[PDB]
Amino acid sequence: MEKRQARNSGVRKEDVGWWDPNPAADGNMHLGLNFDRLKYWLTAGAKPTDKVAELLGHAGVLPKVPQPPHYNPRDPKDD
Amino acid sequence: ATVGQLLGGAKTRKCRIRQLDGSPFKKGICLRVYTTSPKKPNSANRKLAKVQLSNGLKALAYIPGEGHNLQEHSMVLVSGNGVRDLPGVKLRIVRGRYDCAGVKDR
Amino acid sequence: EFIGRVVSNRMQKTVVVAVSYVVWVPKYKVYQKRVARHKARDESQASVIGDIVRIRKSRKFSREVSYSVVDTLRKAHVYDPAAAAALVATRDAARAAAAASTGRSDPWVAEAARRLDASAARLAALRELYEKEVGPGVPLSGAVLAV
RNA sequence: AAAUUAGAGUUUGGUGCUGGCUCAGCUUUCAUGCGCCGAGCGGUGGUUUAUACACAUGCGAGCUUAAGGCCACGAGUGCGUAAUACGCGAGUU
RNA sequence: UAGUCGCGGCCUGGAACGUAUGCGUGAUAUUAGAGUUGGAGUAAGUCGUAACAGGUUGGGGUAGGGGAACCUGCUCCAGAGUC
RNA sequence: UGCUAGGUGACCCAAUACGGGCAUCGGGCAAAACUCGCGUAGGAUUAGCGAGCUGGGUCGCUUUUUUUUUUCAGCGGCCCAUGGCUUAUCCUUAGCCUGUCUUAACGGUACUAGGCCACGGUGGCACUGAAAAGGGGCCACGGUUCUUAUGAACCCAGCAGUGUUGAAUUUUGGACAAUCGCUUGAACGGCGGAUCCAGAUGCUGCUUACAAA
RNA sequence: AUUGUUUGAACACCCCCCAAGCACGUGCCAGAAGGGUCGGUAAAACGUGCGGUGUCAGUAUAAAGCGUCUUGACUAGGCAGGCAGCGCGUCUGAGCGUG
Repeated sequence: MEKRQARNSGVRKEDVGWWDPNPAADGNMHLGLNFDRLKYWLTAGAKPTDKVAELLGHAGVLPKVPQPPHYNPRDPKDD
Repeated sequence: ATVGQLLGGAKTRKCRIRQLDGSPFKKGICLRVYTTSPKKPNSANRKLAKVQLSNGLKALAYIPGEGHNLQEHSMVLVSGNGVRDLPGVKLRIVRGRYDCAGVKDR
Repeated sequence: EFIGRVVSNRMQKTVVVAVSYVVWVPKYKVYQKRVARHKARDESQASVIGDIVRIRKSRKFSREVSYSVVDTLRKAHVYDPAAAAALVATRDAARAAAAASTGRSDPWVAEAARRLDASAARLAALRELYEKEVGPGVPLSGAVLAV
């Protein structure tokens, strides 16, 4: 998955990972990545996008990223 | 193996009704509303229908039910069942549609 | 790497080579033999028709010349007429000289004696080759004596 | 702990062949009648199957410090192509 | 050291070639169809005996003759009877 | 060549103290583009290929850049060797493969999603870009409208929707919140008929009597 | 955690294949059928009521693809005898080839 392909296309990348954002009864997030090619791709300069960087930091195999520079009232009812 | 058999094996995927042209149902305008006498040992005057169909070609159609109301310039829906009692005719007029509707008290 | 017979050399610095490659067909479970033709660069034009050559991929030189000749394995022996007349001279010289030296011993008896002793010298030679290779042993198998 | 072969009726005074037709199998449609349209959670699927026919109207690539800087990725169809195609396998200047 | 200098960047120029296009003149392809003929289908219009022991023993063959079924030769096959 | 991280700045912006853009360098991995080995619908009522139909030389084939060593092709012009193929050409069908259905298997054939290619009403061509055009540029065609007729404007095989034909084909819906893309150094920023959610509609898996806590 | 009781509605079929049968109606007429076909005045198929079998918010018809179909046979047909050995030979194709 480079910049060219879409989300669901056939990709040379092996895994975005075993992933399940749905909460599951306790320890609510999923099991994380399978491994050993994730470090190769992030080593090779393949970029992460914003939330995979948050998820990789949150799993603690990478350090986390601070998101907010300022606060203005976000609307939670947009959905 | 034997190389003649190796070259011995897409044909014509033949529609066994060649007037519906692979489709199940084609409409059309009835050219003539007429009856005929059938092959022995049948002798009841069966009522038929020559229809100028959707595909621009013509074939005869069996008229079912206790009478009907079809005249000249009349649209029908033609189905794919044949009537055996006269040769060469393969079409059935389904009832529950257009100017040919259902009979009274069926 | 292909090892395939030449069929054409009428052609500048380039020989047309045919190779017997066998393709599978899945329908009848039978390997069908086809032969495809390739155009290949040679450099010395030492390939007479009937030579068994080794072609290999190199840089493409043309639209359709794509391999290069590596080595000619078995040379095709060719018709030289003057050398053929020389073999006529040597061969009937050998026949007439042998019949004159031989010619009671009808000449068949002498030649068949020479072929018998030649075969005997051969059999003694390859038997001693087997003797030096194996030692004193029954000719049961060499696979037994490979231990 | 490897999960692997259904026929019958039809031809003839009858019997057996000879091959064909049909029905019972599975899958498939905004198929066509007749009948319900209680309400929710979902999967999915439409190649407007066809017309690569003609398109009313509206919207789909705009962002950003007048000016300049970035917008070939996504969506649709299969005309053409029987082979610079597509697939598979080796090596790349 | 002040008009020089400019290998190098931007600009009026001609032009082989290159569609669609025109009267000639070819190919493959399409339905319209003049117009002829054949196959098939059909309960009662109809003329003779091919066929079957089957009444001239028929026919694969190539030509002749007759309002019609057909027959005339010449080798074959017996896949017609039958002693 | 394209991305991401570094390191640099006689640059620009921000800064009660320091980070961004902007230029250049180089490490990482990467795409791209070419080449060849094979596979591939039938037709003799297609039998020779109306052609450079294949090869060799010569040039043109629009850059040097780390140590011993380094840089395709008929693509065009010219000679030239006269050969190259013979299911060769020509016709017509057809996007291709995995798929899906079935069969016990071998096989035989309409989809799912998705891989690649092709095309954008038709045909020709160029700019820029490293690489070319589905709502970018020019011309010719064919349509659709209008002119006071001289000429201009537009091209749904994008979404909804209209019309013919069809047995049959859906709502002129909401929204950037989730992705993912494009963009922007504030701002949970801006946009996206991709998508995500709702509709109509075949197939399906799965519930369904009310009352009351 | 709380309490009461219960099986709809249709469609097709009902001679054999194929599960299911009788009455009146009309008698080769109206008709049905996928095939064999049934009606030619005592219809177990067609007009209708009763009764029953399949599927069930579905059901039948129509088509289409596969199988059945060894019905293009490689697994897996054959070829005097249904249909199928070319009139015969020369024959360096391809293929099979240690006396």
